[PDB]
Amino acid sequence: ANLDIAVYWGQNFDERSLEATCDTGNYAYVIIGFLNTFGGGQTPALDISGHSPSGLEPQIKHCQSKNVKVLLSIGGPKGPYSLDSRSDANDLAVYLFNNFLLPPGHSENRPFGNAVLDGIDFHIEHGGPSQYQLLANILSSFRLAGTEFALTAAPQCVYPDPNLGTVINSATFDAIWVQFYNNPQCSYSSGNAEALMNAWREWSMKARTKKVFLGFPAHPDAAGSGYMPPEKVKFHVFPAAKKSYKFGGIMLWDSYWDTVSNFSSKILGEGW
Repeated sequence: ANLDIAVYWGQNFDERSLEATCDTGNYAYVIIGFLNTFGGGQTPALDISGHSPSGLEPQIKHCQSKNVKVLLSIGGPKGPYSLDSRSDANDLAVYLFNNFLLPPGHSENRPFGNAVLDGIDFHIEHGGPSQYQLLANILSSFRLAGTEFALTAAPQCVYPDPNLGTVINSATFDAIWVQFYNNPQCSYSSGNAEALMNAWREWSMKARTKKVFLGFPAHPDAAGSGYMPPEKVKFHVFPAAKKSYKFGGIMLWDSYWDTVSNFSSKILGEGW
């Protein structure tokens, strides 16, 4: 099928390194997670499971030299993040732009050193719409001013998504990876993909984006529910998902678990 696979990285101190992840050759996008503290009077902080942020500079550059796009994900499954005021949204946009999306400015400092990331992933899991639209408006404005980067989003599988639905409706995202997991109403279950197929059909028809990816857990321990073996993804989902002009590929939660299960290796034949 010549499949693009996006994977989340950064969820365990003991995981395969960012550079070894890129060297597998299995992934088109690596999404580092997460900037999970911001808003409501806090300064921004990363929780990337104890990995050294400065130590990532050369690994990110290596990934990019092998044509792997590297994004930073904001929010995440847990964290004291919120964006309730217009001032929060402006502050966070300006911070992401200066520290991750532009070349170095020689005096204030950056998390990942002189690395320049390929975009920002909105993994907003609570708070509601809030000012996320304003945040996306401002980042989009920067994109139009010369800084070339992607904006992506990771909604849950019920359409419309309660946290990002209105932002997705603005068409601002270049790609979206729907999490087809942790909700039995819209993900695989019982050897019964009916709920999954119906949600895919809605998302692929209604989401205002050029590319929609299907997000799956890489291993049964990786999510509470929704694990679908790779043979069944290939046999059941691909023939239908390929009838869609919006089909982008799949996303896997997450690198740590994919190392263990070799899920991506199986989906691709072997992926070397």
